[PDB]
Amino acid sequence: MVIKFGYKASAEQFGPRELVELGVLAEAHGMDSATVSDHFQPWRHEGGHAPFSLAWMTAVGERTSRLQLGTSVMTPTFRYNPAVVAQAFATMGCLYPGRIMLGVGTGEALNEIATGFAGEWPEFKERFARLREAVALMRELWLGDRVDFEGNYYKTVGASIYDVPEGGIPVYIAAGGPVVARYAGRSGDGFICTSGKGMELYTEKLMPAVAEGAEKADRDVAEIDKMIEIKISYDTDPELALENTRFWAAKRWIVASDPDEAVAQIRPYLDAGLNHLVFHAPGHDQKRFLELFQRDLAPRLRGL
Amino acid sequence: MVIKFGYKASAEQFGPRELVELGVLAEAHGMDSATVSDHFQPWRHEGGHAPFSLAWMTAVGERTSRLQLGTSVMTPTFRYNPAVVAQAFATMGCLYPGRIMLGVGTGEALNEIATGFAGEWPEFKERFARLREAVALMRELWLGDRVDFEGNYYKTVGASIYDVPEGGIPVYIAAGGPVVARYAGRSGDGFICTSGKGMELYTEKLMPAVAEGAEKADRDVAEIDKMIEIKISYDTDPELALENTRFWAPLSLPIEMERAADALPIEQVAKRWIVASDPDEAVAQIRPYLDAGLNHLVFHAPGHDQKRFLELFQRDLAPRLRGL
Repeated sequence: MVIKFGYKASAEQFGPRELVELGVLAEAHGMDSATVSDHFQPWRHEGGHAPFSLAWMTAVGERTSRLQLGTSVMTPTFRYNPAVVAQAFATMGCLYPGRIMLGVGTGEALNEIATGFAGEWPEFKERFARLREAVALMRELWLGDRVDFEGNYYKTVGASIYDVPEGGIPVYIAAGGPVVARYAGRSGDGFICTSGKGMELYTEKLMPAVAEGAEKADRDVAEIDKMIEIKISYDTDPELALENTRFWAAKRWIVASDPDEAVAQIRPYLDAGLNHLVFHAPGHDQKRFLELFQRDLAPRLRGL
Repeated sequence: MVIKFGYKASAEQFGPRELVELGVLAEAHGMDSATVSDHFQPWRHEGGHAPFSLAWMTAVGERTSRLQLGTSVMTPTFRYNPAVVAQAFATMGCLYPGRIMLGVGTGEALNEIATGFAGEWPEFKERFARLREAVALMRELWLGDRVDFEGNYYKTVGASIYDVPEGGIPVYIAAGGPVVARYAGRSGDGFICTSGKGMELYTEKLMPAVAEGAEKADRDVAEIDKMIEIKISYDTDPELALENTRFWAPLSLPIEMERAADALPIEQVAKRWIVASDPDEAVAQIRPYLDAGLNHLVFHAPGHDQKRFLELFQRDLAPRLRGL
C-alpha cells in the first residue's frame, strides 16, 4: 500500500469541540488520515475527557473532503450491538465516500465494566473469537440482505442495511501479537499496531504474521493497509519537546527537537513495511504539532 | 413553552446524504427544529431507508447554527447500552450547545428482533419500566461524578461523563397514552405525540396527564416542551397533495404486506394525513393542535420531493401560522 501520514486525535485530552477542530486542522495541515480511540471512561489523570468517537468522526467528516477517518480502535463486541455498529459505519461511509474505516480490537475490561459488563471478563480466546464473529456479522450486513446471522455470541434476524457503500467499509484490525496479526492478514482490510516496542516485534512477529495470513488466504499482502501509531513529542524548542511528554506521566516515545533525528527514529517503521504512519503527540498545543509536522517532518519523510 | 415550527426528516424514506441535506435545508427555510426517527431496519422494502440517527444529527449540527436537533424517537433500552447513549448525546450537546435533545420511546419489537433480541418481547409495563430506568441512568451520568448504578436492567461501575453541558441533555418522552404522558409531566423535558388520531386524545388524555404529572412533581408545566408530529401532505397541486401519501401506505392497513399497501386506494392511505392544496385550509387543520396546547409543531410531509415541501411551507404556511 502507498505511504500515508496521519494524526491520532487524543480523546482523553480534549473536549468534543476542540477534538473536532483538531481533526479538521489535520486535513488543513496535509494529513492523509485522522483516527480516534473509542473510550467511554474519562480518566481524570489521562486528561479528563472522552468525546464519543462516532460523533467526532461524523463532525470532522462533514467539515472535510479528503481525510480518511476512523476508529483506532473500538471494541464492537460488548457495549455495542455489532449490527448497530455496522449501521453506524455504513451510514458514515455513505456520508463520506471512500473516507471511512472501522478500526477494531479485542477489548479493554475497564471501559466495559464501567458500562455494565456483567461477570468475569472473558479470556483472550473468547475476546478474539467474539471479534472475528462480530466482524463477519457486520460484513454480512454490508454485503447481503435479510441476514439471519446466528453465531456463538451475536445474532440477527432478517436484518438489512440498504444504506451502505458498495462492498461495505474497510475494517482495520489492531494487533499486538502474531495470533491476531495473522487474522489481520487473512481477513483485514488493514492492520493497526503501536510503536515503541522493540523493533523485532514488528520485523519478526507482526509483519511476518500479516504476510502469513495473507498467504493462507490467497491475497496480495500489498493491498492491506499497514498502520502504526507512533508516539512522538517533536518541538523545535528543546525544553517544550521534553515538557510536553509530562501529560503521559525500548523507549516508548520519540522525543526530539531536531527534525532529522525525529525522522531517523520514524524511518525504521517504514523500512519494516508499515506504510500508514499515524502520529500521536502529547502536548496540549496540538495545533503547533500539526504545524510543525507539516513544516519540518513531512517533507523530510517524503524525502526518504 | 414558546411556539416553534420544525421539520421531521424521514429516515424511512431517504438515504444518508439526502437526509442530511434536507436537515440543512430545513434551517435555510426557517424551521426551528428537525427530528429523525431511529430505526435499524429499512422501513420498507420498496424505496426504504434507515440512516443512522446520530450520524444524521451530528452532520446536520455541524452544517447549521440555530436548528434544534433530536430523535423522534429512539429506544435506548435493548440494542443500545444506555450509558453509551448518554455519552453520545452529551458529546453532541457539547458540539451543538443548546441544540440537542434525546427523544425516547418504549420501543417496537421488529427492530430489536432484527438486531438479535432474544426471547419474548416484553409487554408495555416492562418496556416502560426499562425506559424510565435508562433515562434515570443517563441523567445520573450527566449530572454526577463517578456513578455506580444498579437497576433491574442496567448497570454502571464508577462511570463518568465529564464532557456534557450544564444541566445535561433534554429528554423528550413519546406518549400515546396518559400513563406515559404523566411520567413526561413528572420527569420529561418534553413530550412527543403524533397528529391524526382524533382530537380527544390530545385534549382529554395527553395534555391533562402532562399537567397532572408536572403538578405532582412540583414543576411548572409551562417548562415542558409539548411536541407533536403534524402529518401533513401540503402541495398546491391537488393530485400531488393526495398522491404524495403513497410511500406511507404501510401505516394504513412480509412481501405480501407491501403489495397490499401499494394496492390500497389512495384515500385510505391519506386518511390520517392532513391533505391540503389551499394554505388557509391547511392552517385550519393545523390550528386545533395549537389550540389544544401543543407548542412545538414538527411537520412531517410524505412525498419524495421534500425540498418542494420546505419551500412551500415557508412561502405559504409559516406566515399564516405566525399570524394566528
